[PDB]
Amino acid sequence: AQSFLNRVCGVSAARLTPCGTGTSTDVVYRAFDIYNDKVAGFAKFLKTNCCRFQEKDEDDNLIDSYFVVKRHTFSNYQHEETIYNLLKDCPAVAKHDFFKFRIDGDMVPHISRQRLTKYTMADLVYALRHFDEGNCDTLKEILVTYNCCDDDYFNKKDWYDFVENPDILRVYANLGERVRQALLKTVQFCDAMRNAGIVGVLTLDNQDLNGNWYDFGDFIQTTPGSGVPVVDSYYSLLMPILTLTRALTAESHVDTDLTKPYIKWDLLKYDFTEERLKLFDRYFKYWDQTYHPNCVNCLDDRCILHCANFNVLFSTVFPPTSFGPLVRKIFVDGVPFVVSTGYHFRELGVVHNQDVNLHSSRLSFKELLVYAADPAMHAASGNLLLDKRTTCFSVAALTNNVAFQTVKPGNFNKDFYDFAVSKGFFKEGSSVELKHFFFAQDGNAAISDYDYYRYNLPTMCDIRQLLFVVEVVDKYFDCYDGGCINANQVIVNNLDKSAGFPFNKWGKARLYYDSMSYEDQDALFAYTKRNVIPTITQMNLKYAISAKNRARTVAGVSICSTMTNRQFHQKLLKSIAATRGATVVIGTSKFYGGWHNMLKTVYSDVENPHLMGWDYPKCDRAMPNMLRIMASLVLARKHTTCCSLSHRFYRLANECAQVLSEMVMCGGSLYVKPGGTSSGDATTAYANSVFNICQAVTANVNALLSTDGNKIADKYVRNLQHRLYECLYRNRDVDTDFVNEFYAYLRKHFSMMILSDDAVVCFNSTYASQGLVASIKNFKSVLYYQNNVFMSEAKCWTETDLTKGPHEFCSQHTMLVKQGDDYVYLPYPDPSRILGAGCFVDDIVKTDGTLMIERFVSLAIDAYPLTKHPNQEYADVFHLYLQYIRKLHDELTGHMLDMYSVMLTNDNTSRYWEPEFYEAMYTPHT
Amino acid sequence: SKMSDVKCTSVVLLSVLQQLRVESSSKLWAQCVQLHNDILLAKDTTEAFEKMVSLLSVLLSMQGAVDINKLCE
Amino acid sequence: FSSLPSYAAFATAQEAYEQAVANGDSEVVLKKLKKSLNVAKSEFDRDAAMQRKLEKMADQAMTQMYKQARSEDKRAKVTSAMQTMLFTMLRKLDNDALNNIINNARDGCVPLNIIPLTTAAKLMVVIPDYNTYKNTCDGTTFTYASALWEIQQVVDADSKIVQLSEISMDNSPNLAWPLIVTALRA
Amino acid sequence: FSSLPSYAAFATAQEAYEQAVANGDSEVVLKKLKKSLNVAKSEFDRDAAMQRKLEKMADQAMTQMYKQARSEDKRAKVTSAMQTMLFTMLRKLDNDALNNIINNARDGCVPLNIIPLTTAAKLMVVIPDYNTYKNTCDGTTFTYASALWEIQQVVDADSKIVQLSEISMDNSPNLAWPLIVTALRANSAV
RNA sequence: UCAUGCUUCGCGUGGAGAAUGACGUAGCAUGCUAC
RNA sequence: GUAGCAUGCUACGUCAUUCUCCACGCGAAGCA
Ligand SMILES: O=c1ccn([C@@H]2O[C@H](COP(=O)(O)OP(=O)(O)OP(=O)(O)O)[C@@H](O)[C@H]2O)c(=O)[nH]1
Ligand SMILES: [Mg+2]
Ligand SMILES: [Zn+2]
Ligand SMILES: [Zn+2]
Repeated sequence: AQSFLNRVCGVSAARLTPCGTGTSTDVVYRAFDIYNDKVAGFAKFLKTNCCRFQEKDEDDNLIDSYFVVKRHTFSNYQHEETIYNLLKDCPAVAKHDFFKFRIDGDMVPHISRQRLTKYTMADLVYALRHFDEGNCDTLKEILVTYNCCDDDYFNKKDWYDFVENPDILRVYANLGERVRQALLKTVQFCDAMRNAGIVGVLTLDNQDLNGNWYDFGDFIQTTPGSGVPVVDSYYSLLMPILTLTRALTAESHVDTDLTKPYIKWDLLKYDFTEERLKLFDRYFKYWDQTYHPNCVNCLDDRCILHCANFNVLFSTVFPPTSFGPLVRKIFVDGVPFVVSTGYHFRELGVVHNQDVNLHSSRLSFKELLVYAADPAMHAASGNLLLDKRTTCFSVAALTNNVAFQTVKPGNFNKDFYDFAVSKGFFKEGSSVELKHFFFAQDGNAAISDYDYYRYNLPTMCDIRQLLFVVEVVDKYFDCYDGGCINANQVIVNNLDKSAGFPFNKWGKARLYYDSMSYEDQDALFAYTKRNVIPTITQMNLKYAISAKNRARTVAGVSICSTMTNRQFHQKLLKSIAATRGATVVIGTSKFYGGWHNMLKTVYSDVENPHLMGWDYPKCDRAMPNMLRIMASLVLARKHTTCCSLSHRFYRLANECAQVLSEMVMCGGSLYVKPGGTSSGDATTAYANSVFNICQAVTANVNALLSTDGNKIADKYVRNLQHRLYECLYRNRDVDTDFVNEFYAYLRKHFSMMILSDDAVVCFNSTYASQGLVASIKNFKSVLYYQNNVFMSEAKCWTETDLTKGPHEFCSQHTMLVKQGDDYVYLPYPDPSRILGAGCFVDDIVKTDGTLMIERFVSLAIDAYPLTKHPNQEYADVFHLYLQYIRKLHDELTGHMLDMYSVMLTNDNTSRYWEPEFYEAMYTPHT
Repeated sequence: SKMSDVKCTSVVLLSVLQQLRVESSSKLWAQCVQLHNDILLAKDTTEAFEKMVSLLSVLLSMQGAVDINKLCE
Repeated sequence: FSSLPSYAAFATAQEAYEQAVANGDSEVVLKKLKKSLNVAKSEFDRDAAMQRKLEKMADQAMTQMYKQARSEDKRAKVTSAMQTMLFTMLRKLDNDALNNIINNARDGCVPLNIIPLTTAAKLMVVIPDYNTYKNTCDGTTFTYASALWEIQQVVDADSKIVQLSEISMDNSPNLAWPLIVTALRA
Repeated sequence: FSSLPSYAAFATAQEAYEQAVANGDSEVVLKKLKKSLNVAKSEFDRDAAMQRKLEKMADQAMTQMYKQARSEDKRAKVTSAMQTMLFTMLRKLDNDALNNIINNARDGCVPLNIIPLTTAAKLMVVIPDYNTYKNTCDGTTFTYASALWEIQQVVDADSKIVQLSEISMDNSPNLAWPLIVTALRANSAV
């Protein structure tokens, strides 16, 4: 055994100790990107073939440099020697050493690999993509070994969390250069194996954490100069780590090194097409698919996604003052305006308005709307701003004073509280207590709730899997119909809603909907199909009763964007809200048996049903831009017959311009929105459902691919996994025959019910146990690496007894009751919610009960189900509401007869304090 | 019923302060808002009362705004 | 529904029909009496519908007026009602600190700053007269808000420092009230 | 109403029926007069219903033409008040620096985010805490956006003048943060 | 300042439809009167 | 047999309610 170590050390200054067991293989769990003829997937296999020897340097100081020696067959050992001789000149290849050492009876060959780190790139990618806080030992060891953080950094309260301590981002960023170096070396290696004419597949698990490549098993030697590397799985699996780690952060320094100052980019420069092409050919040289820096030239949706997944990465290198509406000086009747004639999207590149008419004569109402909506004149004429409260880029201040907006405490309904106390409520130890109040805020409420956008980081999605999850999601949305509709057919519920900024200075949305004819609305919509209209979106401040200190802000998008978005999306959105039995349960009421029908639909025919559910922490503020563009692109899949590719791209550009990178107006000042949904655009509730389904399908894909594959007894799921890997990382066109099969698999074993960021899943517990469908850990991992969000256990829930129903969906708990001599699921609220709605009100007028008895009728309608709750306080809540409605009716009659001597006692008002009027709301007849 | 009672009293007390134009002073209004929000979220009643004392002292600091001798009487 | 001439005609027709049915008179007479009774009943029903519409409209108008008046009242005297409610609730709590500071503030011993919560905090309380001074201040310690405070300073009414010894039974008229006692929580 | 053109026939038939009902008229022929009255009443009632429907349609058409008038009035008001905003902020655009930056552009297009960063003649800095003040705005003249700004006025959250001597580490707690300092570009970006 | 959607309750006006009742006009079967 | 009145069926017009659906206005409530 000593002689074996002496021979492994070779002709070198190697002072190394053994890690195995005295000339024997070492067992180790390592992540492998494996695709044989029998197995496929990016799982974590236990492969025991090598004999690691760890090198000692500096007089017994142990370091990470392992001489990985393996025993070979002497048939592929000859092959692996004639492939290394060709590639041994490259600097990106770990130095091997081939030697036949007499062990037992013959000279079995050995292939020593010199000075490899402990982990490979596949281990890093698996540790970050499949992240579980209970067994994240490899990630911690990688972080400690490369001086990212001290070993005691992990004794912190939830160090991994992206919200509790953002500093973890910094800790990841210290791997950046490392990763970047690897990328460079990959390119070198590719060039080498092209100069020598070597055809092979590059996988992550054959590249230590220094970039060096060390496996040449499946490399076939072709004619010199025409060897093709295969780098689909390599680059694709590595993509989410390039932005999480901020690898290209060294591209912002002169001569590309972190020891030199930042390159002083020219301010007037907005076209970075050549820089993007240089970066692509620098790091992703041997990526086969063609890359369009400006997605104006992209072919279809599957090309826009592919070529924007690169722009999200390359736009982190360029200055943030270059991304925004390109501004050009136009003359109208001789008076020179300054209007926006383009845009520079961080994702979609440079977009130039097609029909820009400088030197016009008169401004029509449509043109006045367009010129007064965009922030060109507003930001150009305003005075510079440097707001240190936030981190978001601030453009300009529209006024000479900052506007501070507070939140009022909320009024107290002392009559109802006194009544409830007289009825025995609000005692010490009572199971029903006040938890929902109107929280007051200081003068920085809006700016703080807006600065919560700091959670939106640039995320580079794994494109090869995103392009498949998109097809499966589109399959989920294939039972509807959509298209463009005329201005005649657009339905606007309430026209007394604000028209955003600056249009709220002159009226409500009614003024701008009735003051321009259908011809003007059609003209504006047809204009947006070949032009980009940036808009300012006021950041309002919602005023509502809640149990959290969170003064929610919502985006007051302009009327210019809302009208066009309605015309574009209204048919599809109204079709999604009129379909019963789909996964998206938007538009389904919970009354008259709707809740029971929804639940019995979710359960369907899942064979070993367990329920699970989640709720994204900050769905709108944490959503990455790629998933929002994807949602907009699959909502536009219904326009295959009315809009051409150019029209669809310019509609996507308009959406990205006014609801993804808008210039918000948070209190008399213009800021730049980092990204994520603007909750308040014409498709907020329906673009969250697409994102929810995308996350669920991604979790299922990762759960099925990370499974071993050799341990799957079911010979159908094994072939499903093999074909799934082929369809992700070995095909470039969509195979509908397998998208249908995977969709059927998900429907059979993974039933969803989606509504914005709220999902309830009934899944096959046996498969989820074996690793063939998404558990909750898989969903947490996907959220970690694709949302920059760690979803704690407060947002997640699971239920192993489906007869109890979902634990919580849309803030409504479910309970199985005996309704009409039948068993049905009824939704009941949180009693604290109903009681706090009764006690505290918005307006001072609402504190007089007799004025508003319909408040309490509606609250009793919502609180009726509590009548059947086994807890008695919960039924007392409903009885209290009925008794208070009766008291209000008596007092109103008394006051009316006392002031106007006219008896007012109708027989139709006695049904609001009788339970039957409320039982009728949950019986499935109407 | 002494905790939900201080919660409601704090709500009404901050309303009374707000209608006395205490928002015109950003510092004092921030202090009042913090005290009110902490009272609403308080679990133990001792700290809730010791935090209500501060809010009531804010109300009592301004002697011209509220006539204690008449409201109490 | 009486009080209508149409209902009077309807009642007369009904009485005539009920008296004639026992008579068993000519069929033609019975049928034409039935027709006239039906015409009168139709007129009465039309008038009843009109009266129902008028009553419903009047009740709607009355409810609208009542709601307007009560909303105006509720939005008008908000300032007085809120303070009355607040002090009713503070009386109801019956605490040891709230009652103490309210009773002190009735006599004019209000604070100058927010009453603190931490030991290393400063309280500045205006003491308007020697009676309240003896009530609260004893020795070198101050009893305000059900806690003991260390009197660190006593500023005269003219900003002049005053020693705790100079405030005596007979120096009270001499000194310039109100004083400002600056103390620390203990 | 009683102004309908055919109301005269109904009135005459009613008068004839009333005359035949009493005063010693025929019993079997009076039924003929009653039938004539009935047909006249039916005709008059149908005519009255049609006339009432026409009157209500005319009233409706008088609520749609007035509504259009108000819609056009509001359209004119908003048009004037919306192109009077554009001209106001069009005069506030300092043509010297704006033209300087525009004409240096490759093809006239420049990003919007630099229009205030290179041409604005006034800067507003909002400072949450004193450490930020010391780091960024300390002194009377500071440097930002590669330009030199001389402080013109400092106000607090209450919008009350705060002297530069009142912003100190010891006096920080007595200020109503954030402080809003409105600097003025010095010598046009020196 | 208070956005985009969905759902429910209350009241009012308009239109359509159905049910019972009332009056009238028209068509078919029998009885009575003027000729 | 023409015309008128009585009894029995079908068609049309006008009113009196009851209910169903929708179109809108107004007030209110919950949910993402
Ligand atoms: O009033 C609302 C609430 C919600 N939403 C839309 O629904 C999303 C989710 O709204 P939620 O109420 O679920 O909250 P949240 O997930 O944003 O945050 P947490 O309470 O979990 O901390 C929002 O981000 C927005 O897209 C609205 O548009 N309006
Ligand atoms: Mg949420
Ligand atoms: Zn492309
Ligand atoms: Zn279309």
